Amino acid sequence: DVIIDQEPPLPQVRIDVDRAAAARLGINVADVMALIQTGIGGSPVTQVFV
Amino acid sequence: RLVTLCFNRRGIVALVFAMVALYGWYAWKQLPLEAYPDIADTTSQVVTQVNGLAAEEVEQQITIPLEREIMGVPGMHVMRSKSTFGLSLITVVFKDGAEDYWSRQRLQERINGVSLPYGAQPSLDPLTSPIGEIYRYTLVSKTRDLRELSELQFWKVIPRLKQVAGVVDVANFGGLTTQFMLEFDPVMLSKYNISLNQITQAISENNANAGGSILNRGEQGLVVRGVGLIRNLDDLGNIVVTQGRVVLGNPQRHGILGMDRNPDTIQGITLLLKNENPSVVMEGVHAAVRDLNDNILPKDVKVVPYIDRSNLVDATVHTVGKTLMEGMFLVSLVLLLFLGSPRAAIIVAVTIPLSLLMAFILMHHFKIPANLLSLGAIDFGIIVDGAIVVMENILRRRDIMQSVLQVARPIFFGMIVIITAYLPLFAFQRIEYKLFSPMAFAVGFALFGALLVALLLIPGLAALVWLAPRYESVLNRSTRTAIGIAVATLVGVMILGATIGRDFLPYLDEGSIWLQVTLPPGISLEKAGQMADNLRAATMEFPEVEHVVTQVGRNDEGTDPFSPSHIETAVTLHPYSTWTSGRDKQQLIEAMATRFRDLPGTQVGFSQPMIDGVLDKLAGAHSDLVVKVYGNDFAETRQVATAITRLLKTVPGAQDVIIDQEPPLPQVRIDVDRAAAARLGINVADVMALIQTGIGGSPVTQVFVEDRSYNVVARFIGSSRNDPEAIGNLTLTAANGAHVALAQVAHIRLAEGETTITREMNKRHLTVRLNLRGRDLSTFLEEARMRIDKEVPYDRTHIQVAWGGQFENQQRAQARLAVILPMVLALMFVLLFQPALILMAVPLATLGGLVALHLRGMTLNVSSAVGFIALFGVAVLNAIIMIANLKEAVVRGAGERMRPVLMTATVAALGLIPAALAHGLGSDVQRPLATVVVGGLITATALTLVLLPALYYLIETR
Amino acid sequence: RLVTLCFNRRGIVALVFAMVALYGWYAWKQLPLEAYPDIADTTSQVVTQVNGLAAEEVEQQITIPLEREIMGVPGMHVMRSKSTFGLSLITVVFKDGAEDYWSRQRLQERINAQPSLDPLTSPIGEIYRYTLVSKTRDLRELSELQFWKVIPRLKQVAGVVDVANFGGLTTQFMLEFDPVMLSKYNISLNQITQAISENNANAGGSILNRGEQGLVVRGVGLIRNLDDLGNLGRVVLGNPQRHGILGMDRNPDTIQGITLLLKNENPSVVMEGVHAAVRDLNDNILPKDVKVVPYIDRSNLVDATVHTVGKTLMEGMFLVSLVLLLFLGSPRAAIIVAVTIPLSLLMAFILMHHFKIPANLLSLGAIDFGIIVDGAIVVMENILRRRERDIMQSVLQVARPIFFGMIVIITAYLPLFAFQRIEYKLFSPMAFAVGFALFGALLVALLLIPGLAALVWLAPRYESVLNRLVGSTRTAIGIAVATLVGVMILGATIGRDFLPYLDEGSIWLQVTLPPGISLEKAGQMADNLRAATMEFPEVEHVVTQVGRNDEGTDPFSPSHIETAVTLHPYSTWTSGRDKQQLIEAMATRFRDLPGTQVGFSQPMIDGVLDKLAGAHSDLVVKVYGNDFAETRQVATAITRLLKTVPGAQDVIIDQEPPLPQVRIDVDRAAAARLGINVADVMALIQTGIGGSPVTQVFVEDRSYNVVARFIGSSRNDPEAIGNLTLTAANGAHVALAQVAHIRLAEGETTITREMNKRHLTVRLNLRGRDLSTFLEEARMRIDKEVPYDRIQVAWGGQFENQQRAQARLAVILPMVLALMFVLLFGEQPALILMAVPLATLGGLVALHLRGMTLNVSSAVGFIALFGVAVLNAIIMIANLNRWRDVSLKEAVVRGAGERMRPVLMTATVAALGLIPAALAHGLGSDVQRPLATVVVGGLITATALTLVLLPALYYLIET
Amino acid sequence: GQFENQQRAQARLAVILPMVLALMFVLLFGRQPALILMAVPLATL
Ligand SMILES: [Zn+2]
Repeated sequence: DVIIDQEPPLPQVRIDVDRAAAARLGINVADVMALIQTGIGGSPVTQVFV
Repeated sequence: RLVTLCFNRRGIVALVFAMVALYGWYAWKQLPLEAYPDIADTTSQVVTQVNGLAAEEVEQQITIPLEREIMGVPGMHVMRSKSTFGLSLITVVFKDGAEDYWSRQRLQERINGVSLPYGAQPSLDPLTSPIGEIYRYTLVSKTRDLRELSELQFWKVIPRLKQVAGVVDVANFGGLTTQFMLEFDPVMLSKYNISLNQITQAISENNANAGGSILNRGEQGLVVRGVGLIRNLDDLGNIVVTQGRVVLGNPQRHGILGMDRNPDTIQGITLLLKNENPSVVMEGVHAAVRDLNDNILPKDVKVVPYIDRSNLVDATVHTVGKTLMEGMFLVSLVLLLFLGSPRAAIIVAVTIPLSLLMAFILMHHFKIPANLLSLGAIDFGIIVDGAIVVMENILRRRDIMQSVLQVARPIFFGMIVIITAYLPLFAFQRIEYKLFSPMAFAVGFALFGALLVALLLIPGLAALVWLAPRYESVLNRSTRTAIGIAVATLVGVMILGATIGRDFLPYLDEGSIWLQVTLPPGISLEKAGQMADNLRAATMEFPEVEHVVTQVGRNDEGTDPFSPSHIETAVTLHPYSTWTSGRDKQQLIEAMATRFRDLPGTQVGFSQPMIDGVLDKLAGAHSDLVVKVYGNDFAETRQVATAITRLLKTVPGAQDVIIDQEPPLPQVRIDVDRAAAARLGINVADVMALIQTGIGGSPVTQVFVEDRSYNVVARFIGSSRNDPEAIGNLTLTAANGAHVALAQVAHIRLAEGETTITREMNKRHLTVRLNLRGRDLSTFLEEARMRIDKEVPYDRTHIQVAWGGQFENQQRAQARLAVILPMVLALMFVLLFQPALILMAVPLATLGGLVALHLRGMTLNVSSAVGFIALFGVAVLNAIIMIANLKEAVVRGAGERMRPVLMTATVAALGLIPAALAHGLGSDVQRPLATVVVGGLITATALTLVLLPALYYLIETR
Repeated sequence: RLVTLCFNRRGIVALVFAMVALYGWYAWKQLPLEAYPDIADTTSQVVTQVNGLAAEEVEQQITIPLEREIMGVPGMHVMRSKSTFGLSLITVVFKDGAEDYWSRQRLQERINAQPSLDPLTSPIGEIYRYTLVSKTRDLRELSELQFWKVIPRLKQVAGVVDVANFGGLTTQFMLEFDPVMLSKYNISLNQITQAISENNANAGGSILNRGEQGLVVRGVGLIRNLDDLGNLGRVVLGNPQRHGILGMDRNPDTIQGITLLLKNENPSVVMEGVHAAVRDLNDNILPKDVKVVPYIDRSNLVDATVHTVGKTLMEGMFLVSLVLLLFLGSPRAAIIVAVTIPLSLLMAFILMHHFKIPANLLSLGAIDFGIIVDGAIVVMENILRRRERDIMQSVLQVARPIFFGMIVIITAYLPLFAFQRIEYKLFSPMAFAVGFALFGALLVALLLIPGLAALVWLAPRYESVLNRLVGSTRTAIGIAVATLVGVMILGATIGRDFLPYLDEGSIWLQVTLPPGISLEKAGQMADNLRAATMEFPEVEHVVTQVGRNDEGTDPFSPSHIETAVTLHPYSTWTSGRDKQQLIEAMATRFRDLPGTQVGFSQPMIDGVLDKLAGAHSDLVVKVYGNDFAETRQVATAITRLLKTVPGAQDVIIDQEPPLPQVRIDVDRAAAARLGINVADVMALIQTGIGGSPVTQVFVEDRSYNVVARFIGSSRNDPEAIGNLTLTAANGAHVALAQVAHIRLAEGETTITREMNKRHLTVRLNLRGRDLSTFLEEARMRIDKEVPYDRIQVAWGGQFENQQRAQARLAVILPMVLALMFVLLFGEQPALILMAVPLATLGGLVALHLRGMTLNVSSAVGFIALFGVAVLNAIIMIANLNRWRDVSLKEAVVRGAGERMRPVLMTATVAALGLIPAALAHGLGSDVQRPLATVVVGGLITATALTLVLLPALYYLIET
Repeated sequence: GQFENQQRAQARLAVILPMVLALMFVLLFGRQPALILMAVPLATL
């Protein structure tokens, strides 16, 4: 048996942030990262107990 | 016993003895080489590295919480701490018998779970000994700059060296770390309404990538990436908070490292992991360095060491080897001259090397270091003695198993008594154990070996004309005058013994010299740099110095509390057999000391690297002796210590004397007016933020580049915080939202404060360092300790002037020494069970050692004590043999036994003769054993064949 | 064998024995003193402390998952846990052999809420209890003295792991809000606290240069005093709601410390350094008329123990020598055979010095001495009588029965290493000491001794009864067989325990009070309790610890008290009252203080009782089940039942009843229609009502919490709470009772989970009667109830101790008789083996004599008795069988009739060395008296059957 | 992979086999011991 262990490069949808734009638009890249991590990604907010 | 049957096993027993010898050599191969044993005890420091704070704010908020939460760790022996410019440094040293990792465990149990205000993270120092600094180097380059060299240091060199097993960490000094500096002009700060903290909590934000997990398309799942990470400075300059300068930079410098005409360079210190073997690791760091210079580093940038432990290792191997070689050579030569026959001479000679392998194998299989210092002091001429008698019988008998079985019993007896006296060397612990125990081990093992060889192989191996009857005359040559000479010479040993020095270490010369250089208080890094430069100028004038390196200030780790006013100087030398000059060693130190007294503002203390380390970890400060001045008030203790400093400076024994703690430095103290800020709507927090960030310059966030990381820092612009007026001009933002200069709500003044606070078990003191050079410890401490505690103005807040250094060290050492020494007497008295006179044949050698010591102006240190142990061990065998062979009975043995007695007294006091020669690194410890043993043996032998037989005819007949 | 070279080695063996003498004295001078062996097992507890929080938001999510992960720690044996207001504390006890730091490390690993580890100390580590006394100083001043002087000092004593404070007053800075001026001001408690907290910092500006100088910049904003705080309501000094209260002789409110002996360190040794510390405090540090004065001091117990053991060993010594003197007639021989005792002792210390074996005074007191010389006195008897030139011609006659007899007493003394835990820790140094000293007795009697060179009527009386043995086969074997069952049904009626009372210096109390009681009322009840305890002439001091302390290693409420009762020296007891009778006078008295339920124990043993079973009592009954109400019901049953049994003295339910709590739930939809967060409410309760500390002001090396909380009578009752206001989203005040159900609801006070089972504990003491018969009766009466099931019920405490001890006895017994018969093989052996019941008779009639039971101590006693008894049997049968091998019947009076003196002599010295150990008068004799009784009684009725039934046995069997 | 241990094991056998082939040489002591020691290859066949 013979195979390359590492899986080949997979596609990603990459959301880079244009600095100069959000600058000339008055926006923080933190806002975007929260948009992704929470809005797109979906981080847990708190812990419910039963 | 087995002497009977071993004879018929000649071939067989020879064969195994070859095989054993093989395993002998093999055992020597896998044997750890120590040129300088781990003298240090088991210690551990805890480091709290607050960035930008001053002493009063560091002692009360960290050193007090830590000491509160530490003092009861299972293992403590001494506990000290130093609080300084943004550093709580708590040194703990454990009792003798505590394992390192165990101790670090208990400690680390007690240090965590705390709560340190300014985000302070109490970590632990790397697991290493004072003598662990094994490889000091520097990055050289004609073309590249210090920033680039620093980058190489941080991202390639130190990492690579860290890959070497046995290397616990690599300590950096000098160079320039790179910050992303952001210069805020405070004018447009309280103009756009929002102030510092708004920025530093905004620019801290927009630099944290986002992961969006998996997004599905068809049968594929693409992970989502949000790249919101501040990269280059242009990604930085374009950041907004509402609708200033941006440059590469460096934090204010902890230290500056200098060298031969090189003011600003960079060094690494390779920290050996505790217990791991120096040379073994050294191979690794060597390969690593070569790999760096030849492959990793850019060509034109070379790693160049200036202190390497393997140098001392080579010097030691050379010297010790030379000693053993000359020893065995001289022993074989005297064997030739005293036997005549080369065959028998060689027969007895091979008892030496064979036994070594028999000693090695026992040390190897049961975990004993091949300590070179406690090996060069081996005698050889003591080993062969058993075999020698087995010869002296047989050769002077012309079967042979009968004479060998005859002399066997008086040899097993002699074996014990000589292998017994060495047993007390196992008593003393601490730093006098790691240095002399392997010697006694190797001797006992080589005595098991010597015995086995003499009784189970030696038999199987099958101008004096004026010296003979001259002795037969003096034998004939009065009981009152005899005991008169006996007692008188005895009081000779008592008087000459009572009048002698009492050191602890015979210096122990390393390759180089270490300096504790002390500059004026509260000076700038620049000025300190100038001064250090001039000191190196002054040092390089002497031709004996190879390289001179200065460390002003402190390394970036925090394992040293040092201010810019403090320098540590490494001074390397040329080989001693290469100096085109006439200077000695202490003469070189004295010369440098004279030259260094000619420079203004520079006080200089002399020591050596490893020993500076262990002296520090022992006393609490870097000097041979220290005088602690306990007290809760600083001014008082400083006054007392002033008196004690002048007082100790007085005595013609203390070569260096100075207070260890820097004076109260000045400081611009910005107090905050409470009632005013209240009457004006201002928060203390805002002021603190302005100071910490706008003046101090705290790093906002951190930027990544490849595998590298840098700190984005924001701070008020250049020419804005230059002086108290300017600082007072800086503004905040009230509830009115405009401008209020801190000069309206804060009292900004020039006060003074303590530089370092040396808390001692919650009993604050002030160290008074003192190095001695010339006078011993007893003659010195007599006058010193006499004068001091009787000239000091009691009492008030504490003020109990105590001592430290090799003081209690020597005290406990000698204490245990004289605890176990009389115990071995009765042990070697029941053995001799008549025993009274043989036991009384001991102080004969004493005066013999005393005359040679007095001759060479030495002292009664632990080394020479061991010398008297070997001496007392062997000098009794001659009595035993001149008694077993022995009113006219004197000539029944004396005239007969006179020949091997001299032969044993020649070979023993001739193996240590080349070990009585100075020069070369690695002889400093072994010499005082030689001075005792040889000189002792000469007189004690010259007397044992005179007063002892004249004492054997005065028994049970009077 | 080796007597040959020794006879010509007199001077040499003498000198070397002098050497072992010196090294023996030195060995004893380097041996640890243990008066009360670390009985405890390897245990450690984790403390998850949440300040001010109640008892269900502390167990639901804290104790449970922690119990899940921690249950899997290696070496775990028993896992208990308790959850309540303030905290969740989880106790873990490990298996034996589990090293401390190792275990604590595994625990610490697994627990990685803020769960911490308790100090590393044994339940008997509390070695020095004290109180700060003064006449002029106030409790706050004494509190600061405690906190910043005394404890920081005693913490320096090496071997002191920690010091536990109880009482006094921690000092804090606090503003007393009046929400009236919080109404239309729109600033919340959270903005108030974030503001008042964030402006407490001292920034540094690093280095600012000025020419050649470089000056550090110091910004100072650290708050220093309430003056700097004042820049509304009353801002003053104050103290947090009181932990517990500690009381003493008429003093209701003082302050105490508990010095905790670090695990596995020598108590007296550390007590030295503690004494140095305390002394230093009184002499030079503390203000005058402020003295740290102890009320419990382990040193006292060590004193009384070394006095008791010293007196015992001395009396035994002089009695044995009295026997030797009376017997041999020659004081010379008496002395030369007596000097085996000190020789062996010195020769046993060395072996304990190098094996690092401690010097248990409790077990060294139980050395027979007269059982050591039996290896030597038989030789002397065989020389100074039988022989009447060549000494070692006579020492060879009785040599074999001596080497083999003594290796038999050694192989018999051997299997004490079988049992583990407490019954091992108690009786282990004795086994070794006796072993080594026995081998020393062997090495002396046949070595150094050869180098050394009314009975009238007792003589022929013996000859007469021996002539009665001529015949009477069925009568002799009649006596034998009849007395066999005659003792088999005498030890069948004997009571069984696990160990005697073991008297310490004092008496400990687990005093239980009515539920929900305030700290003031609790304090008064304790005041009364203590005033009734002082109504006795024998009580030196009485200390109450009502409520909780500072650390949190106890989950106690004001309804809980632990009391320490110190006594006068028994020597000075004017009132004719036994200690047990003092205890029952105390119990009766306490059954006349209203609401005051009192558990009886001791300060050291109570701890190990608790760590072992669960609660602080000798016995417990655990009623398991996941339902609070029902388990408590069944527990009510078991309580009412057990408290009727004549053996059970105190009986209670360890878990306190549910209590009312004024409970504030939040109305979701209400605050959804008023725009309010539940967090605003919780802030109001935690900061405003609860009074959470906001920041931390520093003064010198001291520090204090700055707290913000509403003033008193603003949180007075549920109405007042509900009536104070909090702003909303519309920028206007809103009353609390508008969005939150403030009511009164009953909740649980304490939840105890053991082995992942909710249980309630019926704790009870065995005092009054027996253990075997008692537990038999009560446990039998338990099976009546147990209304299943929805619930399991178990017994615990010294019940398990009894079980393990008994099982170990049954394991050990046949193990020794194997080797014992094996050694007795060749040099038929069953004849000699059956000498054990002969000794068993006296060993059991003596227990009934003074009024005792059958504890592990007395068991070991029988293990000892068997040795000397079988030694006498061996000597008899050997000298008999060798003398001879009717003409054979003549040997029964010849080879046996002349063994009268050796046997009697041995059986006397071995039975008079333990007579002083059969004395009780003193602390430290409360474990020796069992072995003493068993041996002394079982040897004075064993010899009479060794010299009568035994020769007849030999004559009857060999034909 | 397994070749690290392959080499380790095999080389180890290449180390500690004369460890005994010299030990048995000496042990066997009735010249002739060589003859008795040649029993090894015959078995190896
Ligand atoms: Zn250093």
